[PDB]
Amino acid sequence: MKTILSNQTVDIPENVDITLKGRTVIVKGPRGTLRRDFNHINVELSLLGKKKKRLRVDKWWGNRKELATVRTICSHVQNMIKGVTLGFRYKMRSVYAHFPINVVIQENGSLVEIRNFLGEKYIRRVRMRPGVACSVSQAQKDELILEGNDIELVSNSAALIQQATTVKNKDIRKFLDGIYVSEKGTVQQA
Amino acid sequence: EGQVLVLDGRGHLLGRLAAIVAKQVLLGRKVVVVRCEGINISGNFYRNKLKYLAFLRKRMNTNPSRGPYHFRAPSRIFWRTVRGMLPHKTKRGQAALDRLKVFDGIPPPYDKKKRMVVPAALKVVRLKPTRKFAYLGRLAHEVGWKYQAVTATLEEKRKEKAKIHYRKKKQLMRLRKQAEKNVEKKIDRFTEVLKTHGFLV
Amino acid sequence: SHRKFSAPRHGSLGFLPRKRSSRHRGKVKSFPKDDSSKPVHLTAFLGYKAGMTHIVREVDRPGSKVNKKEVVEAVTIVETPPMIVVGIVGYVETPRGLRTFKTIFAEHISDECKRRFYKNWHKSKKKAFTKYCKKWQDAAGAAALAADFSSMKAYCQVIRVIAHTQMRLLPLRQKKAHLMEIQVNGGTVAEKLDWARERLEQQVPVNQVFGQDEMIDVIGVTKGKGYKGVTSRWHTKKLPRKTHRGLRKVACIGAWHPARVAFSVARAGQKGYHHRTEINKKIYKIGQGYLIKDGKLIKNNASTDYDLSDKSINPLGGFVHYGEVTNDFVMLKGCVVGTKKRVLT
RNA sequence: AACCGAACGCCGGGUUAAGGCGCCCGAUGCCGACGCUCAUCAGACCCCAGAAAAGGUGUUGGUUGAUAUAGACAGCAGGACGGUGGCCAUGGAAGUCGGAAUCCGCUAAGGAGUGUGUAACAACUCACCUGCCGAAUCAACUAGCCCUGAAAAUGGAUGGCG
RNA sequence: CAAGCGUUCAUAGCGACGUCGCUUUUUGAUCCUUCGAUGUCGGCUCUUCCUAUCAUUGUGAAGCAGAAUUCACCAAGCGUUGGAUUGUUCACCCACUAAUAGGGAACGUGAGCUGGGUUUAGACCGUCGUGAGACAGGUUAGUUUUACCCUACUGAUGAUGUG
RNA sequence: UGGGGCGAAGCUACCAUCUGUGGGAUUAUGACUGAACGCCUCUAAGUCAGAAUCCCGCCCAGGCGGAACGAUACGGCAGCGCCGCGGAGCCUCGGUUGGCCUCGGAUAGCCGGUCCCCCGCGGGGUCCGGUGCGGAGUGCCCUUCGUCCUGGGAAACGGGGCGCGGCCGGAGAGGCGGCCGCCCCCUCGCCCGUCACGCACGCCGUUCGUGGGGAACCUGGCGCUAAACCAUUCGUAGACGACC
Ligand SMILES: [Mg+2]
Ligand SMILES: [Mg+2]
Ligand SMILES: [Mg+2]
Ligand SMILES: [Mg+2]
Ligand SMILES: [Mg+2]
Ligand SMILES: [Mg+2]
Ligand SMILES: [Mg+2]
Ligand SMILES: [Mg+2]
Ligand SMILES: [Mg+2]
Ligand SMILES: [Mg+2]
Ligand SMILES: [Mg+2]
Ligand SMILES: [Mg+2]
Ligand SMILES: [Mg+2]
Ligand SMILES: [Mg+2]
Ligand SMILES: [Mg+2]
Ligand SMILES: [Mg+2]
Ligand SMILES: [Mg+2]
Repeated sequence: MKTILSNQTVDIPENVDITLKGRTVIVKGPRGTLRRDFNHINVELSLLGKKKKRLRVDKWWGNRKELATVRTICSHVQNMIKGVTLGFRYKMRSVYAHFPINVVIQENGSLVEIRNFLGEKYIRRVRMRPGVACSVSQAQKDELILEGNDIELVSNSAALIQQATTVKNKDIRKFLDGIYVSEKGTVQQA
Repeated sequence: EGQVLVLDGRGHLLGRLAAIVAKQVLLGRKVVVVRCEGINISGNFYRNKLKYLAFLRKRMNTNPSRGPYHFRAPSRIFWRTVRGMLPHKTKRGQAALDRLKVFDGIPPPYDKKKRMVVPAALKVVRLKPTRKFAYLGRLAHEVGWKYQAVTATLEEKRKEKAKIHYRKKKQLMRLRKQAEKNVEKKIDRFTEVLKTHGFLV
Repeated sequence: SHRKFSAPRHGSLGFLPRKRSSRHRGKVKSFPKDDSSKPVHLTAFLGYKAGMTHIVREVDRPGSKVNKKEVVEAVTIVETPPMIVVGIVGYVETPRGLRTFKTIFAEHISDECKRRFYKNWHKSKKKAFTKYCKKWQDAAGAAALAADFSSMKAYCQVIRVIAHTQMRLLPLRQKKAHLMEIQVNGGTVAEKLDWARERLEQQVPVNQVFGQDEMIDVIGVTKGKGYKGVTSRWHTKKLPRKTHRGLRKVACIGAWHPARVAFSVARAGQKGYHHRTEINKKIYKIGQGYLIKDGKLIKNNASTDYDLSDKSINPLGGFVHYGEVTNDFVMLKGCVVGTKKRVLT
């Protein structure tokens, strides 16, 4: 069954100014500017609210499986807005029995340098993506802070080091060591 | 129609095009398919890679240099698909293939000619917009081209050039239109007779 | 039915139109990737094989049983007098491959270089390169070489330098030089050209191209061995003492079903005289010819500082079976493909 | 060979069967209807030339039964008790290795218990019942279409091309 | 599907009573092809393919702490040996390793071999036969052709085309 | 090869020695965002990491596949390349105006103009104004197609002489444009008068791309001025052939 219409309005705050080039949404607030293309999903993105109050995504002659996606675009747009207003912060706390996982950021964000996970001589290196500023925290012991505007980029990068730090040929029930994400949040909370 | 054909491969469907080419090759018309990297295929990227790699394993065991020639350039790939739609064992079929001619990128003479597009092989038309695909360019690469990078950098060089011409041609039309208005009372009873039997309205 | 008792194949296929080579100066097939940042250099050269010898070096591989011991390494010595650059040549990239624009060689030329053109020469009138040269001095000496280099600057990408060997200097009976394009892997065309411009006609020795202790790859043609039976060629088993029709064979070529003998079954054929690219050989010593300032310097050859005799690498009675190495050699670790006197890229 | 049509002096025109109609290859170079599916092994025609039980909120239709503005469903908060080491079992089973059973109070609502787990508890959780939200929600079947089951030897066959 | 085992617990690992399939490396049926006879068993050598993965790479499992181990996925990339006995295929043992996985290609391969075993004619014992003689009942001796012809392949000259 | 020691040269042996080299796509798998499914979800649209895999790279062969540039037959008789422009004639055919150009999007594009802003006459930006079953529309545009007379109007410096020199720009396998002096010559598109052209007496391959492609021969100017194979030799190679 094709559903004649499905739609959704995103409520855009007074801080930000989205401006869509056809289908491609660009978002600029305090923090910076983000962009993303929905040159796949195939919907009608209107900016109906004057002053500038609403993104409305339509979908229109759509069967079930594209009706899904109405809401997913609607999300990556909120998720941009939160990114360019507040900005995200994933915290990730290192975990162990014994060998201290020994982290050291090494340009600005960029290189996250890990000696000694489980006594291993090989020093794991991990790049961040562009726009992702890693930094070793304070007010807490074994704990990184990945700051960035883009969720997509910030959470590969969590996951890259969370996955770079995996044990092999053991019980990972027992060997519960490595670095992993403890708290997805924001820089500014409001 | 008459004369030499030039088809711009981009945005077409590999075999859907080739059937149309091959019909007109057999009717004596000279076709020149260009830009075959751009040519694209239904089914998702990998599907057709996996399907190509299946081809590559097909190979005359007792000697392979006899066995099938899995050419790698898109020109060549398409040729193959056209050729399979000709009776190429026979003289008219080989005489046909000779009327075909196929390039990767868009060369001398053929940069410098306006050039056509088969809507009935055209992807936007033939396919549904919610379906997946390969470019024979990227397919050709992952199967053993050496020349995706080169035919990129050359086409970028050609595009920049062609843009100049398009813009100068754009500037002549602006002169045509301004010069119609700058002389519209000694062609104001010819333009009349144009618009009366349809021409120019 | 399966083979009862498994075993590896005999002798690789990735190698196997085992034919007498079509060429003989080892053709270089791939020129290293020119990173446009580091200076201009030539990437190849063209010595020739002399003979071999016992080198004694102190070792420095901490960890090994032979840290800090003497060892003897067998070495070749490749007679490598300086190569003259005659001409340059420009390659443009294309979809269809890598076509070549514009070969330009010098005013002058040589005479050994002439050799590597007209087969029988004493018959010939030696006319090669006689109206080319005429261009290196007139009004069309400014057209087709100046507008040309400007052209090879503009559209071109990769530039090689045709260089002929100095055959005359050698003890070989040969007089016919060994031309080859040697790629210039410099920084940027123009810089990689206003340079070749300058090295036309000009000597080029081994110490420009190469450094002592660089790993290099030797490219040459295998030493010839004629027709060989399968057991010498493909190195197979022998059949037992009993066998009625020949025991230096392969019993079973194929199954009486794939009804062709295959591709990849062992066979009689030309062995040796094959082209081969051997890689990653070390240079132990870059030599120096016995030159004059008063009365020879035979010394400056085999006289290492830890012995200080006055030897030439030439042993007593020459490198058996060509002669005395009278100019710049390179001493290479181990053995290299090909017989004595062989052109070695 | 043997299926289907059709029974063949030799020809022109017309017309058909069984078949077909991107192109090989004659015919759709219908501005053809209405549907269904996307196969990381698609499917693609009586023989005939390949698969099954069985799987499969892959998607699409039914069927039946449910639930609900006295405001559900889903989500986030609070309780989940007492009579009560209830009885059997004791080896511990006070709700809980197991079973007969086996119901009241406070009731709001809490099963003499779904489980975690605990030697047994606790502590936690779940039924039950609340708090917050606003309208559709849920379950079992049954079918359509695809996915899995599904593994073979010179290279590879909806006929090929696609 | 699922009754069980597995201390407990179906399903980590297993799994009865039932039941649905493949596969053609087992033997049968069958008798379609060949009796102007396609060389009839094993061994050697040599290729190549399959996976029905014994090792190794990357992985998901475990009743996985480690160590060690089995279940499974992609996966066929490179591996799978030396011997005593035995005509043997088949076996069993010693030994090494990393493994000592399983298979196909006219039960791969006699103008490749050998001919040990089958299976001629000479012989010997066992039994049966009155006998000639019989016996998957033993045992020793027993001629193993021909390539030059087209093809495949391996090399080698060459070929039309580019004046 | 009477026997046997020792034995250069040459072959030759884990029986001596040397050398074996790198990227990409992703499988399983593991993940990010995140839908269906006001939550959760590796996924429904999007991403990421990922191998003895696969493909490629080094490596080996090198096409009824191309490249560049050399020299081009002195002659004792030769024979040609251009270039131009000349005269006959075998043959092999197909054709019977051209179109001289953006990029791509497709739940979007096209064009104008910028007043304004930034960059290198252009490019990018912002604003407005038009077109968008598209009219600076491949349903498209252009150019003409029986000949010349002469004697009006509309149109007036257009065209030409293989007219002639110089400077451009164009290289992916260019083969083409483009743009500047000077000579001589001509006055053509559209209306109209006005006359004319073998009017072949209803008939077929009519019209051009045509100075086609190719193969044979009659004029001038300028250049040209061999190599290949055999024989011989050598071996770097060997059956002979092949090759240095
Ligand atoms: Mg372990
Ligand atoms: Mg095996
Ligand atoms: Mg014998
Ligand atoms: Mg039990
Ligand atoms: Mg026979
Ligand atoms: Mg498997
Ligand atoms: Mg043995
Ligand atoms: Mg057999
Ligand atoms: Mg035989
Ligand atoms: Mg045989
Ligand atoms: Mg016998
Ligand atoms: Mg007998
Ligand atoms: Mg007796
Ligand atoms: Mg008796
Ligand atoms: Mg990768
Ligand atoms: Mg995945
Ligand atoms: Mg990736």
